[PDB]
Amino acid sequence: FFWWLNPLFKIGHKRRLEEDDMYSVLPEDRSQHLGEELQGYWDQEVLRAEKDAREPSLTKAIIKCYWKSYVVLGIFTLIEESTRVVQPIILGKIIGYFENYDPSDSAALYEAHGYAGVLSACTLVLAILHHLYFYHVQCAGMRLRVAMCHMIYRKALRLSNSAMGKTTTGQIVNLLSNDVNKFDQVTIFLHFLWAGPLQAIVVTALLWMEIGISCLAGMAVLIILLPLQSCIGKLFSSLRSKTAAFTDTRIRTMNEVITGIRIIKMYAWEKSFADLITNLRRKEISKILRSSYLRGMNLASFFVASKIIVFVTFTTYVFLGNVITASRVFVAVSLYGAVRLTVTLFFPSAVEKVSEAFVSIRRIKNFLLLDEIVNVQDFTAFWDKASDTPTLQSLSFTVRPGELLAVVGPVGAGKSSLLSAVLGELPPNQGQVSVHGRIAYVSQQPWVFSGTVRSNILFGKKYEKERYEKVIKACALKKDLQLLEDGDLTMIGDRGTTLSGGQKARVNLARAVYQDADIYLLDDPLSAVDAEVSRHLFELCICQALHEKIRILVTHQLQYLKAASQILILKDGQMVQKGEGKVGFKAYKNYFTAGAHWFIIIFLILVNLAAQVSYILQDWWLSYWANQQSALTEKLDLNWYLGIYSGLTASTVLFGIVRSLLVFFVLVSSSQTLHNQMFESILRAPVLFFDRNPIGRILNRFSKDIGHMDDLLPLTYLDFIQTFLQVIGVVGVAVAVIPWIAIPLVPLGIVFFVLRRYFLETSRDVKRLESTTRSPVFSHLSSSLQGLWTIRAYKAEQRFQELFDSHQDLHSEAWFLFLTTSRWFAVRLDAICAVFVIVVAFGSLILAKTLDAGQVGLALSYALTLMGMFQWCVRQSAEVENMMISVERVIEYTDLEKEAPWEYQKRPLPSWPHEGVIIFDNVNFSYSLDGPLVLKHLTALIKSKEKVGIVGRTGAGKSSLIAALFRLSEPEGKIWIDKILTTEIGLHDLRKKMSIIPQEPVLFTGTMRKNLDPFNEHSDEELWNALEEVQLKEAIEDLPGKMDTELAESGSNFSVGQRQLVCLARAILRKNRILIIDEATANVDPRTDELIQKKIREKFAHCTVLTIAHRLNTIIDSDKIMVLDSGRLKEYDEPYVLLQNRDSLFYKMVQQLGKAEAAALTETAKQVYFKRNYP
Ligand SMILES: CCCCC[C@H](O)/C=C/[C@H]1[C@H](O)CC(=O)[C@@H]1CCCCCCC(=O)O
Repeated sequence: FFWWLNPLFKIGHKRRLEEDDMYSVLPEDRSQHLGEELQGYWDQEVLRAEKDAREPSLTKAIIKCYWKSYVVLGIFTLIEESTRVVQPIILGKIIGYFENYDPSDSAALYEAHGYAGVLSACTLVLAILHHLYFYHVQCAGMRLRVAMCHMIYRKALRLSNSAMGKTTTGQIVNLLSNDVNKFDQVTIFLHFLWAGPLQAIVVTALLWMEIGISCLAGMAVLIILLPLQSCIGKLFSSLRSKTAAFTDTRIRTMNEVITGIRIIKMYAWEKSFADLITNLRRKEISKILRSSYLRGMNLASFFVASKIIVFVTFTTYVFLGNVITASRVFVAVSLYGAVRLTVTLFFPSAVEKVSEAFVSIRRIKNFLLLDEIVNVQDFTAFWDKASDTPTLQSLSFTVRPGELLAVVGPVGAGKSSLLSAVLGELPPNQGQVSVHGRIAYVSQQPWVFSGTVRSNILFGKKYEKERYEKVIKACALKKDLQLLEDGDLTMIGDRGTTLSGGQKARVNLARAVYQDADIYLLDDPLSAVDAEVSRHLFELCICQALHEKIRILVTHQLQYLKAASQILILKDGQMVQKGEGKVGFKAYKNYFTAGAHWFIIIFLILVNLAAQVSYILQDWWLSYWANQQSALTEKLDLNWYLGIYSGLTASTVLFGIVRSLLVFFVLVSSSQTLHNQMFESILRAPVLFFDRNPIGRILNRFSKDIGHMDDLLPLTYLDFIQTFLQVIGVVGVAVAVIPWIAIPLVPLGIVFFVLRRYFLETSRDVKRLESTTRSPVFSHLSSSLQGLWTIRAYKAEQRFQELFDSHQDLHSEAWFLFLTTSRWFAVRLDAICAVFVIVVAFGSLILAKTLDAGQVGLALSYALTLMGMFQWCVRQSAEVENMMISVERVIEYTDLEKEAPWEYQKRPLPSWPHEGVIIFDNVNFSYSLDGPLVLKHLTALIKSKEKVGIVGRTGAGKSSLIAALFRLSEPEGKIWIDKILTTEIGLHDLRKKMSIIPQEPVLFTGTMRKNLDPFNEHSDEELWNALEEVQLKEAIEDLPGKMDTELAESGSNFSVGQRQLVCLARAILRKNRILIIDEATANVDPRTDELIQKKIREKFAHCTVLTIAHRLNTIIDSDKIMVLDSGRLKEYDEPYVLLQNRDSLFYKMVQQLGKAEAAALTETAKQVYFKRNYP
């Protein structure tokens, strides 16, 4: 009865409930312990399977782990199902007292009361057994999931570096998110796989006693259904699993869309991704309609099946020459209610939920069986033996205390591979490695995890102010922490997205120093800070402070190599040299009306009511036939009675099926419509909307909220509506047969709404608390997998495992409160139902002078159903009301403000732009109407085929100028392009016909064709011409196809210079006169960059060129340069003359480049000026 929650409900009505308030689970369910129990039997199973020389079975481990405990609960199943078959036989005796009634017999009146007490006792026994069983199997299910997730995490810590090549982080995280949650549904139903068939046999015997040989026909239909519903259950699981391939591909496209949306806009590619998503969605909904219609036929099987089974049974019974009496019919009808529940719901539900679990156990088995001084001599190793060449060859080196080793060479030279060899992550194929002392591993990609920055630094070490502050200053971190409002206690995101790159890098590095290790493997740590901070970190921390320790420093900063004791140059893998909360009716009306014309939704309501009325009327018709037969040689004309009866069952079967299918049609159509609306709105929504949201907050709408609307929500409505209309049926038949019942009902109804409200006040707190507690788990796994390298290097695995157990058992507390609260509530709705069953039974005996046998048989046969039905109905209603938060979260995106039309009715000439001139008149710009002006007063002219660029301080509007030409947010003032006003041509006129090389490139998933030509407008040989112009041909021809080859995911198989060259290829392909070049990005190689600059100058010599210069040399060829400051055009003049104007800002900046570079620029400026002056 869960009384221990009662004070928490009181607390949750006086207050909102909070995370500290929930009761902790037993020490026996602690995730640390609970995982080791299954890990042990998996070890044993691997041993056995080994000795047998066979594949191990994870199903074997799980049974050999849990079977002892879970087979005990079958005792409740046995006594529950024993009561369900007893209770109808007593009901037969009550109705008997009516069939043979006389008011005079005191002893009979007393006898009937005795059975009314036994029938009431059975009901209360059954109510508590139902709750003791269903509460325990849900806790057995929860234990299995926790043990699973502990094992999945345990393995993932130790995975092989090669294994990371054959399953991605997101797929591992999909195990926890989507695969393990199938286990909670396994344990709930298994015990029905034997109780169902057994109960079928027991009921077969009893019905043989009640109505003789006809018993077989009813069971004959049941053995037609039991295969069929199992076959449907298998095919449903086949269909559903195939949709996962479409849905995951769709979501990965949405991720590259929403992450990339600025560039997709700038290239006007929106048509491409619109079509591509539309086709994946059109395929996916092709399966989801089909998979849904199957599942709707499964629920329409439960609803209708009991009426078919009864109909065939009584059909044979009257042809065999029998006559109906009310005791026989309502005993028979009542028994089939038992077999209907277990065999038709719980045996199919067991089969399909076990079948679905094997899909998860199969994947998890495939995951669990994945692979799992400093002196180096003659070292050679392959990351993948399949490679034709070694990643390190004939390496020999050694480093001793006080030595600093600089590791130098090109990108992919093997420097990081050298560090991996030191780390032991790359084992030798020949040669040897020996290390003594504690390693300090500074990964090239900084690793930062959720917590405090101080938690990131301490990393389990004791806090000590002096050394800690010495690190904070030595890692040049004091200033930032003083700028932060919460200091070192500031909260950090899953990946430090709230932190700058140099911040996360410096925090990582500070962490390394805090450990006070012996061997420091510094992998390019200084590249993420400015030159002043870079040399401050090198000189004080690396040269002065870490001096007493072995250091190997993978660096490109040649400026520091003079301080190294020894330098190792690697090339081509070998050593070169060594020296909310509530929704309103509007959201329901929209969700249904979006799906169809009102003619459909009103027809749907008339089909529902027709189905339910026919369902009630069949049973009333039996009762009426019983009364008639009991009123009477002479006999009823079956061709009348059996006639009309056939119609009522026929209508029930028909509208039951139509009802179930049509709900899925209307609601899936609704979700199809809302997805396209939402997607059109997300395409045409301006960039500003994507700055005011993080990517995950948008992508959740498409991944989760559309997910609920397609799969789970339409089922939940159908499940609710089938139940709810039967509840209204029970109450309506009881009140119609014996009106006086209306009086007790009133207080009982008031108690129901008081009870309901008092629970629901807390329910929306537990649901929230559960949902908020769940996410940190997946966050931790993601952080851990990213840090896999480093966490492993520090030997920190045991702490991280304990942290995952901490998060996991937290959610176990939340889930445990959710379980117990739902049962506290469900128990008492059964208690209200028991009061209803009591009042019906006793009231009928009070009023016995007025009722008659068929009437009482009907009233009771309905009231007995209520116990399971009513407690479920109200708890489904709380799920519908939760999921409508999804439908409200998508509906708000359907109406986001829109960018101005892609095309006006005014359109430019197909030859426009002809001349490639641009003019600015008094323009001002800001990213949003509410914001400050970022650029102001500006006016300028660009002539045909001029070469110019933009310089200034950061935030001067450099990025704003490119944003203005594209009208990403509308301008103040005027810009003309080719004598026509930019605001008067459509965005697809304007954003095409100019070209923009972005600072950071993007490779979309797909073919090299699509990544170069999504329109297939360029001729088949032109890409080879363009590819030859970037000279990428001799690399890409090595792919499995010369063209139309698949790229790797995100183009990860190409290096940054190659990626940028693909963007240069895109520029080469489209022919338009106007080019803006974005700023050069970080760590590009020092050779292809000059090639790019040379090729740009060579090929686009006939274009009008702007540029945003990261470093000035990239544009000192230009005719004129614009100088911005404080959001205003300071200077627009020739670079030479600017350098002549020593007062110019341009000179005031170039003076900062140092005497040598200043002199070089002086002479080269004079030279190019002379060259320009000659003609
Ligand atoms: C369990 C899968 C959904 C079944 C939906 C179906 O419409 C029937 C539901 C009722 C039925 O009318 C009588 C009955 O006992 C079902 C409700 C109990 C289903 C199992 C959940 C038990 C619980 O949580 O208390």
